Amino acid sequence: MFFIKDLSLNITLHPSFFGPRMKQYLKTKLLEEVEGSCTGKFGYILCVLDYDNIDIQRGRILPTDGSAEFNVKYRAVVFKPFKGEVVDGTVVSCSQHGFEVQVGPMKVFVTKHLMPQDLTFNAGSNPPSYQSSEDVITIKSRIRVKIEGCISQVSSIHAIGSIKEDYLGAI
Amino acid sequence: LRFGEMERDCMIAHGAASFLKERLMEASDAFRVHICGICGLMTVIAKLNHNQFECKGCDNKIDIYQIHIPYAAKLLFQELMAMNITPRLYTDRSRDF
Amino acid sequence: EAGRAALYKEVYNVIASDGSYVNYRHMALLVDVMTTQGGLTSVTRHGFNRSNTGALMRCSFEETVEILFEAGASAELDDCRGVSENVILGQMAPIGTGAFDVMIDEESLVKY
Amino acid sequence: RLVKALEDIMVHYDNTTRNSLGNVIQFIYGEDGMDAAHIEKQSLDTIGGSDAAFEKRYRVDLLNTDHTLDPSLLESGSEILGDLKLQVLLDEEYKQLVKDRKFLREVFVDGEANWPLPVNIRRIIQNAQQTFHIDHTKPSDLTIKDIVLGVKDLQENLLVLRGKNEIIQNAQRDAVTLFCCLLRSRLATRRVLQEYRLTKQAFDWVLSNIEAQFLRSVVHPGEMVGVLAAQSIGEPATQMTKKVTSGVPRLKEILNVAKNMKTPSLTV
Amino acid sequence: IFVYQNNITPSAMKLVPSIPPATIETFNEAALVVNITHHELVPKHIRLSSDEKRELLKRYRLKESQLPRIQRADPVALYLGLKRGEVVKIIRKSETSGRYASYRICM
Amino acid sequence: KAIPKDQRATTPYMTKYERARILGTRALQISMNAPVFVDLEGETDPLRIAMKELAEKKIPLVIRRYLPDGSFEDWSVEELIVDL
Amino acid sequence: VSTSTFQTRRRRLKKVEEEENAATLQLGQEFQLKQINHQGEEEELIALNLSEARLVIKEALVERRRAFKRSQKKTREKELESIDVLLEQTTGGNNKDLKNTMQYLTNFSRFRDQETVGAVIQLLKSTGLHPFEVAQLGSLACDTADEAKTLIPSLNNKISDDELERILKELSNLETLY
Amino acid sequence: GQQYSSAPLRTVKEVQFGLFSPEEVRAISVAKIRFPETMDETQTRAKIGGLNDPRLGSIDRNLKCQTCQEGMNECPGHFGHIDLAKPVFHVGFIAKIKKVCECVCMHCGKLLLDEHNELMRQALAIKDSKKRFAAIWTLCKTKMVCETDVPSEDDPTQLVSRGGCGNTQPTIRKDGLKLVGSWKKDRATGDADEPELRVLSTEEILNIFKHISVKDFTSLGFNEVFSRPEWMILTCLPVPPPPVRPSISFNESQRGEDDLTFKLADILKANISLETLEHNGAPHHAIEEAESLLQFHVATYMDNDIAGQPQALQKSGRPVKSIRARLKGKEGRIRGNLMGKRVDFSARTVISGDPNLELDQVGVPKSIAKTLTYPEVVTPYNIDRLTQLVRNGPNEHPGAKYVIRDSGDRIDLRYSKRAGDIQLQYGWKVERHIMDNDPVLFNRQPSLHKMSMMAHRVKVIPYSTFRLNLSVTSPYNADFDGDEMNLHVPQSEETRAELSQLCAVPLQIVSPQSNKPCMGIVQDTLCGIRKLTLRDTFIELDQVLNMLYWVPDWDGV
DNA sequence: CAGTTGTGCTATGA
DNA sequence: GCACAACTG
Ligand SMILES: [Mg+2]
Ligand SMILES: [Zn+2]
Ligand SMILES: [Zn+2]
Ligand SMILES: [Zn+2]
Repeated sequence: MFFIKDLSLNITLHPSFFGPRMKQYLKTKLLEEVEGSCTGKFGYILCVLDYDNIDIQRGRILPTDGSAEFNVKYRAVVFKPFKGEVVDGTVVSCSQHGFEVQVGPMKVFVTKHLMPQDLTFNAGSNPPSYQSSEDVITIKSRIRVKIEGCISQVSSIHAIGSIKEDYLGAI
Repeated sequence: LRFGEMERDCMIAHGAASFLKERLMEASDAFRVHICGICGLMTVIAKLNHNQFECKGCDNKIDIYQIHIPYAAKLLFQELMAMNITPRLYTDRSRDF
Repeated sequence: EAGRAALYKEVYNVIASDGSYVNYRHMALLVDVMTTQGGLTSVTRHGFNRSNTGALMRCSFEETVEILFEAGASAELDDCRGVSENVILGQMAPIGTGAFDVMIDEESLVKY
Repeated sequence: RLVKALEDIMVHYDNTTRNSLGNVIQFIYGEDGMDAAHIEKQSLDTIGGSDAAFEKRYRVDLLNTDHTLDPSLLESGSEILGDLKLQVLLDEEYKQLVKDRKFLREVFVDGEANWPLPVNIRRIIQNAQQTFHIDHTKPSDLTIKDIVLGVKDLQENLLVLRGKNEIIQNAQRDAVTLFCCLLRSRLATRRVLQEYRLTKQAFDWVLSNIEAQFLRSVVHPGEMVGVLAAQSIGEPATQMTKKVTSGVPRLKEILNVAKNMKTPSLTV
Repeated sequence: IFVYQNNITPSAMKLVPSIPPATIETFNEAALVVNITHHELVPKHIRLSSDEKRELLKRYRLKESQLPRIQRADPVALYLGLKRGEVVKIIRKSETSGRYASYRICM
Repeated sequence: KAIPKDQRATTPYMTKYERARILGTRALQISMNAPVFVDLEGETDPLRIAMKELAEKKIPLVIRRYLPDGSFEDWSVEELIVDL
Repeated sequence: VSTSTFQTRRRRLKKVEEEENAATLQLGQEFQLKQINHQGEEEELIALNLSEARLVIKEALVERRRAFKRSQKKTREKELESIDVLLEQTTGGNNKDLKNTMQYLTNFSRFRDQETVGAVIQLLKSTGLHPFEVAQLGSLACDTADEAKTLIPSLNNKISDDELERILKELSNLETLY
Repeated sequence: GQQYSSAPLRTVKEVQFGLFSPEEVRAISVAKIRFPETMDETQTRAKIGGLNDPRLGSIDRNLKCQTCQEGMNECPGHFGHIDLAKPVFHVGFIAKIKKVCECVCMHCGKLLLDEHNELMRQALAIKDSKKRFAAIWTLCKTKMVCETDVPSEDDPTQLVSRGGCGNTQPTIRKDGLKLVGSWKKDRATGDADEPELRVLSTEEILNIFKHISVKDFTSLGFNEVFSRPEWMILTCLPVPPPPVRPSISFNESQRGEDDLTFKLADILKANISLETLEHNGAPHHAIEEAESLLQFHVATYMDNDIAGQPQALQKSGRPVKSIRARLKGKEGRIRGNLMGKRVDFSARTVISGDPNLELDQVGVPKSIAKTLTYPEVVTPYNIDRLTQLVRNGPNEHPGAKYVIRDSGDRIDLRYSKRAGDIQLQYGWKVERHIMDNDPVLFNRQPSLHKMSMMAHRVKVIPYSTFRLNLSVTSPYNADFDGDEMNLHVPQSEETRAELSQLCAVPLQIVSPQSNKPCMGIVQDTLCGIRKLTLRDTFIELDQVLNMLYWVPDWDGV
């Protein structure tokens, strides 16, 4: 998991910017668009690596308007979750239906039913928790989750997780 | 006024590629469509506002491009589809030469 | 080759008859085009319009619908190299002004 | 039909004439690579006349006292008589002009001299004269080497094709074959000195202009010769008004590659 | 090369491709009376070698498709016993250039 | 496939079509409030500025000359001969 | 316009099959083992353990902050506040994702020092496992070969029990303190 | 104009032609297209969710599209479908369908001839998709029996068993829209003498085509992804949205449906008869009767001008306009709407020759200059001029008609309450009047050569005629006996340049047609030039001075 | 192999 | 209003 990928974006510049701070503006636009971006193809496009060596290439003049299109070849850190992947995250939200574990830029949700029977919901607690004979899972809690599946929603990826199997759960 | 075939030829003869385009597009027909990248047809349901893209039947909500063709061409294409002919429009190549 | 030579002589003569002068090259180019294919090709739908050029281009002269029907059944692929295609497509054709591409170089842009 | 048959035909950046399939139609446009707008009917001098008057107009024998160039013609004249080394150059000059003559007579069998070619050499010379106020009385300051070799050099710079390889290089040689005959015909030693009465500068200037004028005369890649040629044949057909079928019906006959034609005939 | 007076039976004519790699040519005596290659209109055709052809296509960035053609059965193609794929160089005298080189590929 | 500089074999001179496209492009750009690499010595017409830019060879553009096979030779306006 | 890759495949009309993604190491087409870099060269996948990932991002932003100042010429809780500052100087701010990532990475990283991380990287990139498996052994803290082999299920027959357990023992020793 | 769309803007690089697989037709379909009734929710105006908008495109101009929201100028229209009650041939392919049957076994779907026949393997070699199919046909059409055992490539004594099926092959003849076979049979080696005669059903030919091997049909002209033979037979009919067949809506309470909308309602009608007919008590003859009719309506909708004469006519005698007809050249999509268009920023009037104009200029009547517009971007170099032109307005000559903001929204100076109090911002466009010295395309039809369309300098003049220099008469073929000429105004700085740099009158002077100049001194000037230049002709001081002054470049000497 | 029927076009703008 | 083109006899 957590990958480095060799991507490329196609930015179109308006003639007004055909000055010297051209490469500068293009590089910035790249970060504007691509950094913090989230696709399903590659997942979360987190940090654009090697700013100094971003390959601008030559920009082709688009015919009837005056603009120029560039293929900006780059390299960056991505995070694309997978089904069956084991993650170690921190509880954020927790309800009568289950808790939502924060794993990097993405949240994994554990269903009351994807946890062992021994773990029961406790409404009568500040903050709300899940209690067992031994373990107590509330907000700040750190958990080992098995990603059961992912849902590629727009500007994010969500997932459902299990803590029911072995070596999984509270850590 | 008609910028007919004969007048088209004259521009071709002049090598006035862009004047010719402007004459056929911007000064007439010019229209914008959304085509799918898988099936080369205008099947795309561009809800450009909610920024939703879709081409159901292709399940493609990703591989979509916008194109500027004369409305007459767009028509011709829909007319060919009505005749069971697929005028698959693609934005890249696979040939060389 | 002799057929080409004779074809020119015969073409030239129709123009020369009416006491007109046409530059060699033009007539040569026509004659050449009929000739190139291997034998004598007509300037009719049975002639040029039958070659392996882009379906869209060919449909623009005489067998329009028939040409387009064949295209589908034989899964023809138009190169989009022809003038006509670009004209149909509302694209800048690779003609004179469109025979090359133009690019900004950020190297020369910084030099000036 | 003419326009539709040729629409996609244009000159490419390799000086080739191709279509939408990139199939070669003419290897070099018009067989010469020249733009039709830059051509004028010029006289290929070398072609006609007696072998005697060709000799009178061209031959320079610095070894014969009656067939040398008079010191009246160039400063070098008096010191030029008997110079064996230079005679080798003039022998080449002559041998080439004779070669040229036989070649032209193979090309144009009828002996027609007037043909449309680039660069009006007559006009260049004319301007050189009014430009430099050429004194027809005073001798030239040109060397045989100046004239002989200067024309030899100019020839190498009449660039149509460019590639560095036998194939392309030979294509270039071929393309410029006729224009050179014209150039060699007009810029021969005797003509330059006795007729034109050119000075070193005036001559260098003539050569330099021929170069630019020629280079300027070549076709532009992108030139849409398809439509051009079609309109060039079509437009005069519009203007149209033994008894062998001619005019529009024969042209119809021709284009249609008609089998059962009106006036079949043999010229035995 | 078999020079035949009037005709060759279709029985015998089917035995022409029988012995490869060796090739057999049939020529009707009547055609050969006059050498067509000697005509005002008939230019020099030159058979290019495997190496020569390879160069022509290299130098012009060609596919064999792009080359102008000569049919196998073309009078001059027959005289030179040209095979499919073989290329010829044609030298014509130009009223434009003096000398012009065309190229034809066999069909 | 991109023919390297040392191998380029197209004219070293700028075509009529090239010039027309360069002048056209720069004028369109100049008019689109783009930066001008010349002293407008009272110039106001984007074409007249584009012309001045070409005359002083301060146009930052490259002509991508395509060959029938697909390959290309890139040439700078700076380097092209404008004898036209 | 969205982002594109090195991979070129021309899937003409042939929409689907779009294969399931599981650690049966059947990752994406995009996340194949055998891949291409911007320079056309073939190059094996790059997967990172949290800390390998932490130092990469940190370093990237550090050299970026240098370039942003160049052109302008004319302890975990203590590392958390430090990064939160670096982000404010190099990131678009609106990138709440990298902010959350950096926090997560700071808090869940097993090895603080580059030297330490390099040793881990060497120790693991010798087993000849898949970049993903190698990442998980560096990311997930395991004590049994069974702990490991259950959580990184792909491992199964690929490595020996005792071999894996030796590696775990070594990773436990390299485990940077707090 | 049209709204911003995120979607990456590209150009069509390739056009991959093919045929619709019903599966696709259904998949791309936003509706099906169940009832011939156009609209009127039973007499109640609004489209029926059943034909022409059961999601589809949209009528009303008001009221957005049901699937996408966009509306009229934006919504391209969305395809529907009708599931046909029985398979039908596509008119355009009837003969290919026949030629394909004539090349394959009409029982097992195996190519009649194969790798074993020397002439067949010779034809099978043909690289060209089309010629290869043609060569195959000429060979397989003769073959009348599906062979099971063929004489081996080494020896004809010990024959080899190739593909199965021994069935005899029919002799196919087209009885217009119907393909009828004539199997010779066998009967004591004699017969026929009296053959077996039956119509080949669409469905049987369909099953035969579905059994043709990928390799077998790929040897034929066909493609396994884009054009399988079975797709020449129509099972699922795509419904083209309203933009293809619009409803010309006069007033509020009145219809006006397209021809295609009627022919579709007929296909619809014919289909429901066939559907209920077969589902219920099938009187079998009435089944082949309603079928043949649907075959007719699907045929006529595509092509109407067929061999077997009955033209499908609308009750008015008027034959119903086929989609095929819509495309057929000089007028009709290709030739009429695409190789040529009627264009905006164009003008036409009577011409008259002026000796006071310059060769490259053109006299443009004020009213024309007042209509025609150049879209000019607000730049520091022009800002002030453009403001005065805006101030001047649409009625004064040097003026303007519209101010276009960055917002893309047009300010009509003609009416706008802020037409006076308006301040231009860099980047806006002022659509100004055509002014003196603008490059314009001027042309005289026919337009046989390049020179019949040339670029000229504007000169805004009074009176209603286009004025031109007499020496530019010949290139155009103009006479002032009542000729009219057309004018085109470029809208881009790029476009103007193309005209001024490539097609200007001074450039066109020496023509490549005959390597000579195509313009010279004419008429009065020619007649008079001889007259002035005789040796006998002398001029006294007084007139010499006017004659000099008149030459605009004269050195004052 | 030859005979008849079969097919698709017929200037540009007002 | 004609000029091949292709199927059938
Ligand atoms: Mg008139
Ligand atoms: Zn699709
Ligand atoms: Zn819609
Ligand atoms: Zn069978």
